[PDB]
Amino acid sequence: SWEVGCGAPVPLVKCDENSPYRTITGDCNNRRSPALGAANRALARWLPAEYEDGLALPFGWTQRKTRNGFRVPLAREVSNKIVGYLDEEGVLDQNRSLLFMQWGQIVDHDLDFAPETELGSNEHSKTQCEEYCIQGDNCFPIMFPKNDPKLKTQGKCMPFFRAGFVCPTPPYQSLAREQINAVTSFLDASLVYGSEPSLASRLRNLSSPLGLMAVNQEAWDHGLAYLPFNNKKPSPCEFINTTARVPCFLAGDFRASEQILLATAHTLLLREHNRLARELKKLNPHWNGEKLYQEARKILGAFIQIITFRDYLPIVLGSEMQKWIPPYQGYNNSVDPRISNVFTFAFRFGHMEVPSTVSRLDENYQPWGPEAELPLHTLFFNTWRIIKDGGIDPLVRGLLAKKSKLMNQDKMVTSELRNKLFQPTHKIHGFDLAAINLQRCRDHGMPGYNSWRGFCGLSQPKTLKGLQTVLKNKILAKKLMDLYKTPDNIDIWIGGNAEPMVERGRVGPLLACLLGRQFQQIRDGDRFWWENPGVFTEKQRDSLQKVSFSRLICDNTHITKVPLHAFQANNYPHDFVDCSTVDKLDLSPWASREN
Ligand code: HEM
Ligand SMILES: *[C@@H]1O[C@H](CO)[C@@H](O[C@@H]2O[C@H](CO)[C@@H](O)[C@H](O)[C@H]2NC(C)=O)[C@H](O)[C@H]1NC(C)=O
Ligand SMILES: *[C@@H]1O[C@H](CO)[C@@H](O)[C@H](O)[C@H]1NC(C)=O
Ligand SMILES: *[C@@H]1O[C@H](CO)[C@@H](O)[C@H](O)[C@H]1NC(C)=O
Ligand SMILES: *[C@@H]1O[C@H](CO)[C@@H](O)[C@H](O)[C@H]1NC(C)=O
Ligand SMILES: [Ca+2]
Ligand SMILES: [K+]
Ligand SMILES: [K+]
Ligand SMILES: [Zn+2]
Repeated sequence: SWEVGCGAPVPLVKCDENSPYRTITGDCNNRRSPALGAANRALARWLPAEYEDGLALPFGWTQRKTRNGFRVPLAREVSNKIVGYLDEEGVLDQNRSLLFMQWGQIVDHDLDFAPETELGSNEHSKTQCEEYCIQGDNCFPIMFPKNDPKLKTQGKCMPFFRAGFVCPTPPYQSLAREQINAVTSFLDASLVYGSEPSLASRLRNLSSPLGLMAVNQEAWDHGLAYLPFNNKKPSPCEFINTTARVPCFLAGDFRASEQILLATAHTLLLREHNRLARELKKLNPHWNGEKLYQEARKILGAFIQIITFRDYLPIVLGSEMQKWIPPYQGYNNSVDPRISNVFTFAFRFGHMEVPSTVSRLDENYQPWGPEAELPLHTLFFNTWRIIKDGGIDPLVRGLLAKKSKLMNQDKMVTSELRNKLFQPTHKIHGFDLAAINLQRCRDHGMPGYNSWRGFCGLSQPKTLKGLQTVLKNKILAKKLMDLYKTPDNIDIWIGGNAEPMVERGRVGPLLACLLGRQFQQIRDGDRFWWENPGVFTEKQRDSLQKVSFSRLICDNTHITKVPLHAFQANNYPHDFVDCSTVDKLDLSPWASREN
């Protein structure tokens, strides 16, 4: 039996098929298979799921059951031994701005989201997990190893809930557990507009026929818009400062307020949509709000597509860019547009690019007041520092003039993320992203490192000397072998990130292959790809080729000096030009005359 039966919690719809606009859900992109790429379906499997019991139990569940006759090391143990480091001196990427890091998380959030199992909506199951560290059902807690400082200070574990899976009521037959992607697999600005019709409607300005996205009515950034507040309570953004009591933002994506630079980016994108809609109302005063919303949405979509493929991927993939993403040859309806389970771990390379501090800079790119530089951990679920402390302009200057962290085999993930992460359900700056990433690899039935090396046509190291040669690093290979005993058991997230970077890139070979193939598919398999003939006119495409992140800032802030190349390391003033010398988006080719 072959089964494409099971996928229950989804909006059902007849496909228009002649619409010039994407659906919100991602449905109807592929005409032969309308649900391919749509939200709230299984992540694609490039390799079959690997579970302790072949169905659903992750490796490390049953203390006793081995992986290939070896115990899997505790997620927190791998983190402590390998992923941690003390000295932030010298850690920064000398040719990547903070914008590099930040764009990664933006693209990631557009493509995939595997939300944790709910069921704990006013729940004692939450209690049995957080308080008593009791493994069972969806509680798969991260146990602290012996000697862990957090033993003395937090408890025996970090609580952890397993990712949502298709059929919370399956098809009754007997298959491996498959995690849901709650967002559209297409690069379509879903993190702005929503992947769900109901939310997408609530986000819109339906009071005026002007195709605008709803803006905050309680607060402004010197006349420029903020996202509306999420009024769902209790609010983690209120909790981190109950005096200020500034809630999280309401965005097309649940995660928009996770950290202040991500919230900033979401603000930049919402502003660009409203500016697009107003400029298109000027050109085409006969266009209704629906037409305005879709045409702006359609441009903003291509903008993300263009920045990602022209500016971002080449400086991630380096020498491997052309190998995996050759020049476009048009829409191929046989290409799987869906995001793979493994992709959602490969792209978490970004967690090694986040540095320990965030700066606010003034109009001369100097420290903005006495508390300019803040530790990252103070900025998780932090909206009050935007609303109540200078708006987004000072944070955007930091995005341009400050640097991403470089991935370092000895300095992988800053303590701000490894020890002081805040989760929106919980009350402590006490969680470990690197431990959560390793736990999540097991939750999702990820094959091992050598499985993936194999998939990518790379040598599979089986011995100490073998791993040393792949990693070009004797000590890291050793620490790995002592923890995992065989490279076969190395969880894909630490495995891929352990590899030294390709020439001119910021990931190693295994990650370049996994990311390369996914981005080749998200392009080739996308009927509404901006370069697909008929999606835009040839002239609209000439206009679009001129977009830049620098211009988005010029058009949606009060910053007047910006670099030409916003992703490379730029110092003020040598590398900054006045905004008037930056190419604009010419919207004249969107003019629509009935005569
Ligand atoms: C301060 C910066 C960042 C924070 C605080 C952060 C935090 C998180 C958290 C809490 C998760 C969920 C982990 C789980 O339950 O499995 C996550 C997932 C993920 N992150 Fe990050 N992250 C950051 C930056 C980045 C960057 C720069 C990228 C890529 C360049 C990235 C890519 C991902 C991906 C792919 C996932 C899995 C899907 C998802 O985003 O939910 N993250 N991140
Ligand atoms: C929806 O759109 C309307 C019209 O563009 C917005 O109303 C304007 O808001 C600005 C700033 O608050 C005022 O200076 C204008 O005078 C307003 N016009 C009217 C007719 O009131 C409105 O705020 C938008 N709604 C939301 C929730 O974003
Ligand atoms: C930074 O990297 C970009 C990547 O394309 C390159 O164009 C630029 O010349 C590099 N500058 C350096 C290493 O100083
Ligand atoms: C909370 O915000 C107020 C301003 O609203 C500020 O003066 C204070 O330092 C903040 N407290 C914390 C805990 O961040
Ligand atoms: C389209 O993709 C399929 C599946 O990857 C491949 O076999 C085929 O050769 C491609 N067709 C064209 C015209 O590129
Ligand atoms: Ca999407
Ligand atoms: K997979
Ligand atoms: K994320
Ligand atoms: Zn201003």
